[PDB]
Amino acid sequence: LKVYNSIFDQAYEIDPIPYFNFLRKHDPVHYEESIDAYFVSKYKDVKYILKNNDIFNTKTLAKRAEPVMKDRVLAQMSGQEHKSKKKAILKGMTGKYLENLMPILEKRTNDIINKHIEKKEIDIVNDFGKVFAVQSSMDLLGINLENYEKIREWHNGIAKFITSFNLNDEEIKYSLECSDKLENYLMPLIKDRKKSTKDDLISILLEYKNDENSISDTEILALSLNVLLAATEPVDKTLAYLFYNLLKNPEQFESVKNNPKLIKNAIIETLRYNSPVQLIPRQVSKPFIFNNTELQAGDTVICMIGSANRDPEAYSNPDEFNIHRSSDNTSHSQNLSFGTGVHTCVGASFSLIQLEMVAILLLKRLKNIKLKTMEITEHGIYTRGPKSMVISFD
Ligand code: HEM
Ligand SMILES: c1ccc2c3c([nH]c2c1)CNCC3
Repeated sequence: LKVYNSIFDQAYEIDPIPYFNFLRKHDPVHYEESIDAYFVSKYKDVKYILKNNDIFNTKTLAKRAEPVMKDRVLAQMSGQEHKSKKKAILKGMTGKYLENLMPILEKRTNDIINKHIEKKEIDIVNDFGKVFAVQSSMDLLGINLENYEKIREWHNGIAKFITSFNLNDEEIKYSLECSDKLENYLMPLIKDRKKSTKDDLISILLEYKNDENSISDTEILALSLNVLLAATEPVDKTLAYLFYNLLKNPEQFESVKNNPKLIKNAIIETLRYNSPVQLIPRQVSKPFIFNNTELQAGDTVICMIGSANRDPEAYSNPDEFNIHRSSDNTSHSQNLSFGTGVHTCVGASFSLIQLEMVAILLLKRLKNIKLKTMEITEHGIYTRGPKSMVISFD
């Protein structure tokens, strides 16, 4: 082997930060033969890749996502189609749809809190976040909460297919079974929704028109599964990371309590510091070179969002959690936790709003919060988060 530091070394998933530092400095466009892809670790190169959709396109997501999405996902689209359908999805989490949704998500949040408040402790990952995330996503889409437990199971199986690189044949078949079950559950709901429209995102997709042409039913399912997958996975992770980092920095935690407005900045810093979506793949459409590393048409580049967001060329003291960062005082950049360019996260504004509502309610109702999980264990290299994050309260 010419190089000996691999993304797939056991040590990387345990703690990738030393890998970030090594790759940015000594191998910014790093080849991994096991998946025939290059890993891009620097902020400047990640930004360039994401801002140039013509040179680095999203056709990678066709083999990595479509087998379980059952049809085309928003990432695969381009031009006016991508723009119009992205705008249709944003409609479901803005305007009056957002005004109606937020009280519901408040209800979801207080219902979970009410289930745990007498135990004087709660696992932000396993008690709150995993439950809230999938319920919030079902509410956004318009899915009734009766079967949220199975929805979570099937979601986990589909997400594993998207976030994994070396799945065995029994893992693949299970993920596909999960995909079939979710489709078998959702297709009827789309059918009933179109004969009796409501004010949810599934109804938006059914009523969308592009020159009198309606979206096919399987595409509505794929877009619905895209939103379910996309909206669930990062929520539990980011909420856990947020309270963990605050509790591990008590002065910053006290600052958030005194000035509640700082919560938004704490969420943004959390997303930068512990990027829950770690990797964004792209396919190279033509010969290209970064530094002196040559890329050919058809090659795969994988942006390392966490590494970029800790690039010393973009942030001063990048490996320190600091909610008071700002371009008004040092080095500070716009983080890439939501991506950038054409395919930047449609859910970004909603996510920030939803996460602020939950954080404020947790701080309001759980008094004198204390950390019990003194040391987190993180899992995942594509999406990443703590396994557990238990807090205690009065
Ligand atoms: C903390 C929460 C979230 C984070 C960190 C996050 C992160 C990201 C990133 C990094 C991308 C770019 C992917 C790429 O360029 O290939 C993306 C895209 C996307 N996200 Fe999110 N996301 C979050 C929440 C959400 C939510 C709540 C929704 C929907 C309700 C959503 C739906 C989407 C969609 C549809 C895209 C594709 C955008 C496009 O192709 O134009 N995400 N997200
Ligand atoms: C794989 C697993 C999860 C995700 C999410 C996005 N892409 C993914 C790929 C973008 N939206 C946020 C969630």
